[PDB]
Amino acid sequence: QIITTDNTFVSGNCDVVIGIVNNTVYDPLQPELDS
Amino acid sequence: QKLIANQFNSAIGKIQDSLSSTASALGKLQDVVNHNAQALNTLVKQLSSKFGAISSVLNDIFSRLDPPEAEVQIDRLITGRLQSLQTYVTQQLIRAAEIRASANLAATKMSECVLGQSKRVDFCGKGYHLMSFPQSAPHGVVFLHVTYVPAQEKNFTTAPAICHDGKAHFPREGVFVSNGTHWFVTQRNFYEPQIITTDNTFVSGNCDVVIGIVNNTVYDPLQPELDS
Amino acid sequence: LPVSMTKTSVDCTMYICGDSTECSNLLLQYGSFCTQLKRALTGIAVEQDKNTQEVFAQVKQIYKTPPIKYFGGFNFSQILPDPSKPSKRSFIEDLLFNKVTLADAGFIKQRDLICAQKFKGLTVLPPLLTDEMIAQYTSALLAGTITSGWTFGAGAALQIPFAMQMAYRFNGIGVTQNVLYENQKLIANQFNSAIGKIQDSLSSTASALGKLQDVVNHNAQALNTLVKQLSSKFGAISSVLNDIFSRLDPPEAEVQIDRLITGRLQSLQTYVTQQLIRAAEIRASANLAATKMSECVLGQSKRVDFCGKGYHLMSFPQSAPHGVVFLH
Amino acid sequence: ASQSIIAYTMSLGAENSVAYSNNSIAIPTNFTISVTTEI
Ligand SMILES: *[C@@H]1O[C@H](CO)[C@@H](O[C@@H]2O[C@H](CO)[C@@H](O)[C@H](O)[C@H]2NC(C)=O)[C@H](O)[C@H]1NC(C)=O
Ligand SMILES: *[C@@H]1O[C@H](CO)[C@@H](O[C@@H]2O[C@H](CO)[C@@H](O)[C@H](O)[C@H]2NC(C)=O)[C@H](O)[C@H]1NC(C)=O
Ligand SMILES: *[C@@H]1O[C@H](CO)[C@@H](O[C@@H]2O[C@H](CO)[C@@H](O)[C@H](O)[C@H]2NC(C)=O)[C@H](O)[C@H]1NC(C)=O
Ligand SMILES: *[C@@H]1O[C@H](CO)[C@@H](O[C@@H]2O[C@H](CO)[C@@H](O)[C@H](O)[C@H]2NC(C)=O)[C@H](O)[C@H]1NC(C)=O
Ligand SMILES: *[C@@H]1O[C@H](CO)[C@@H](O)[C@H](O)[C@H]1NC(C)=O
Ligand SMILES: *[C@@H]1O[C@H](CO)[C@@H](O)[C@H](O)[C@H]1NC(C)=O
Ligand SMILES: *[C@@H]1O[C@H](CO)[C@@H](O)[C@H](O)[C@H]1NC(C)=O
Ligand SMILES: *[C@@H]1O[C@H](CO)[C@@H](O)[C@H](O)[C@H]1NC(C)=O
Repeated sequence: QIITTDNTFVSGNCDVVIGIVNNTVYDPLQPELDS
Repeated sequence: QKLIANQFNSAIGKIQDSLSSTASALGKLQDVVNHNAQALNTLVKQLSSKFGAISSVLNDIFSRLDPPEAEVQIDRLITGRLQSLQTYVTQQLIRAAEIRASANLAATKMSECVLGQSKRVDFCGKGYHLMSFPQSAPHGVVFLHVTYVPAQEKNFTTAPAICHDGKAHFPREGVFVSNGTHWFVTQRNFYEPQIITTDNTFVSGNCDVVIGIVNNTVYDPLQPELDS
Repeated sequence: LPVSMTKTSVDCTMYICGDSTECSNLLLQYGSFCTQLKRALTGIAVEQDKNTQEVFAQVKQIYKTPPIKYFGGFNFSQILPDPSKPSKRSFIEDLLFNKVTLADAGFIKQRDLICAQKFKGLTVLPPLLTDEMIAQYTSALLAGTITSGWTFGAGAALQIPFAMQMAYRFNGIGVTQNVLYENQKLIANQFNSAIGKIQDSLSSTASALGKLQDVVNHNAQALNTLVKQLSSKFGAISSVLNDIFSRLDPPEAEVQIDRLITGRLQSLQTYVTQQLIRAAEIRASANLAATKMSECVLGQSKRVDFCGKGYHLMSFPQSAPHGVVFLH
Repeated sequence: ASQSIIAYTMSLGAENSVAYSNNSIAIPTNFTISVTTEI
């Protein structure tokens, strides 16, 4: 499944995890953010 | 991760110091040999008993007494040694039942703690069972129970739910605490405070049914991105 | 669940010999029987205290109760110890101690009682842990279970409100926290009405504590069938030791007294074998009781029918004579 | 100095008193990984 902010959670910055990989997280609000 | 690895290595390195000293760590495996050797040394010492006869040796009876009267005293030794062997076999059967009852517990522990994670309290260590590492032992097995022991506690002021707009907000997987001024949401086993939002809590009911409810603002990640 | 047994010590020269004859010199012809019997009996006596140390000595910190007793509407007055009674027991444990009719050695002075089997060489050893120490282990477990939850059995004692502790324990069975906080008074009244019917269910039917009465009945029946074998002659002329010496004469006296000595040694070996079988049964029962204590009192078990009939929430231990009583 | 055999009452453990309250919970900030030997 796509990383869509409902399957993950945010905790701290990305400099303490050993072995992190840069990728994008798809916010499911901004496509539907017409207002 | 590095603190966890350092604590894990320092907890492994103390098992060597605890097993190199104190001289009585592997006592349960020593008693199994020390009971069988004692039961065998009792068996070799009951051959020196006469059991009501004139001699314990079987050779100086038939060359001493005649075929008829020799029998009365040969049977006295035979029924004594057979009773001793019967007592030894009965005690060995009881000890084998004890070793079977211990080996079944060891097999269930090897199944539930080495091959997986057990939720049973104090089954595989004093604490939250993380891992189990078996090691080879003479006439037994030795488990290394990796546990999770909490430390450095801190006491705050708690509440069951939060009143935002006349609605009760109960935590999903956390608990409300307070450092005196603000209120947060925190995991039950580690102090990690977070802002009380709509994703951490759920709405069920109103503000007059919960005994001990408090007042705070429940945040939401939509209305900051909706007003602008 | 039975935990411990009555410890017994057997003397050979008072049971086999009549404690006044010269048959002790004939007892050395058999050899090392009595050393093996005393070693097995002392092993049983050590294991009967090891069972109590494995069941009741779970925690190492004696936890106490607060003086003001409010836990969200719940009434623990039947499981907490009563300070009015000098035994420092609860209102339930007194009913558990007044139902098991064993021979208590609490009498100060010392027409005969059932303890006249000591004169035949059958003594009773007192346990290492007294009842006032089991009642303090039970109080230390209850004051940890009520005030802390499962945290006192897995590390440091972390305090929690009991209304939030039961809301924690409802989440482990699949029920959300909103059911408790809207119906807390009904839950507290149901808990009080269920604890109040425990003493009414124990004061009736006369067989609620039969598993603790059966071990005392077996310990009495073994001693009774051990003192009843002393009147048996095993095929000889009489069961009296000096009557054989007074009736007959040396050559045929020893052919008629070895039949008694071997029979008494066989009866003692039978008693030791049956006590060893009963010790294995009670050791298995004590291991089961310690596992039940660790998995239901010191935590919440998701096992089916292990901590009661239903979805297990909490368990409370009670001190019992030669056993333990759980409130699931 | 003078070693001798002494008799005493068996101690059950330390006397602890958990500070229970209606609005007080305790959450730890650290942890300790311990290895326990079971033979
Ligand atoms: C993940 O992304 C960050 C940010 O884009 C990267 O950090 C940059 O790395 C380059 C190359 O070393 C540097 O020139 C920049 O100065 C860095 N920027 C910052 C803000 O640190 C990082 O290297 C990326 N990691 C991977 C594995 O691709
Ligand atoms: C309770 O926690 C809050 C949040 O961490 C503290 O509020 C912060 O306090 C620091 C220091 O005074 C300020 O720099 C921040 O701007 C504050 N943040 C917010 C959102 O107010 C608060 O001080 C803590 N209270 C106590 C008594 O420790
Ligand atoms: C939480 O907020 C509510 C209001 O939303 C408080 O209820 C008020 O209590 C005062 C004092 O008795 C009354 O005069 C008001 O009429 C109440 N308002 C309503 C709307 O009922 C409540 O007391 C607050 N709780 C705490 C602990 O501060
Ligand atoms: C907890 O339960 C006990 C037992 O029902 C209560 O004790 C009774 O209280 C009533 C009310 O005064 C008396 O009439 C009875 O005589 C008491 N019985 C006994 C055996 O003491 C006790 O009050 C309850 N406590 C709470 C806080 O509800
Ligand atoms: C021991 O003797 C004293 C005085 O003779 C008496 O008061 C006490 O009760 C006796 N104790 C036992 C256990 O017989
Ligand atoms: C809170 O924790 C501190 C430090 O452990 C302790 O001194 C204090 O008594 C505790 N108070 C309560 C109410 O638990
Ligand atoms: C908890 O609330 C009850 C009822 O108001 C009160 O009697 C008790 O003292 C409170 N407990 C504490 C520790 O304040
Ligand atoms: C936790 O304990 C370790 C070792 O005692 C220490 O290095 C670390 O700083 C502690 N962490 C906190 C947050 O106190």
